[PDB]
Amino acid sequence: VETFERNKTIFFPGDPAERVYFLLKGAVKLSRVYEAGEEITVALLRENSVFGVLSLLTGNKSDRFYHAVAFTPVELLSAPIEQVEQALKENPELSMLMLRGLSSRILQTEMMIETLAHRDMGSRLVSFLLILCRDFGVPCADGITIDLKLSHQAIAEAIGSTRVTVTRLLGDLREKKMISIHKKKITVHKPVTLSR
DNA sequence: TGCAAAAAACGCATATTCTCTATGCAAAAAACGCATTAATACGAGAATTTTGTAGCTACTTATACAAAATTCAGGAAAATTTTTCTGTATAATGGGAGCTGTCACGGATGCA
Repeated sequence: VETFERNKTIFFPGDPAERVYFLLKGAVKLSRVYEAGEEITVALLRENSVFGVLSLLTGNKSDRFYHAVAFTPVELLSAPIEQVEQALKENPELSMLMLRGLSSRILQTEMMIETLAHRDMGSRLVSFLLILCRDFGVPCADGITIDLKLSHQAIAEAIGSTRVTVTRLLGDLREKKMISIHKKKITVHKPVTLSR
């Protein structure tokens, strides 16, 4: 079942990602692209949604122009336009799910979309951490734990910080012990805290 | 089977007369004018007022030292398999396997 780790290349320029990526699990992201570039988690998929997104544009040869990779050993299918094909033509069985797919990944980002559009990025970080680091693990070191080990330059890549939102922002959070270098727990003791 | 010929029909004498072509009536449409009212637009007033421009200020980042806390490449033991070397003590005493049906040529020797 289609199952992808980090440090990869999943979409490309031009992809045929039509026949389903069919993402089932990750805790992770659609990096996108286009020309100016920014292959950013310009969407996401954790466990519980599914691709089939620009794969369902003009379809198997649209102008499919993204590129994504994980940090999770993503989980995602072993079939072609069949399980979807049911889902597409023969009914709304997983047709509503097809629509849901967009409303479960595009619209998922849509929320982060009206929120990533803020001045300081710390907000986007706190939001992101409010949903993920908190929930699907236990708020360990100093509170709503980073729910994994990543990097302090994570922000430096997530949003593309320039060794600036790093040590400075970290500094602030080091001052309010809402951080934990150890196993990258880095976090407020309480979810509401930085969520204000 | 030639007509001469008669009576009734079928053709030159008008009543009838009745579709017929022909003007004045009349009734209600219509449209034109008296026109009235109201509404569509001009005049003034000062009110909001957004945009356009300056300086201050907060965020954001350009950059210069380097061993962060972690990755990796050899170095040198084992660990087990495998490899090479050395050794095991009655008697044992000359080796099989086809060539024998090709025609013709060119030296090269042996053999009296």
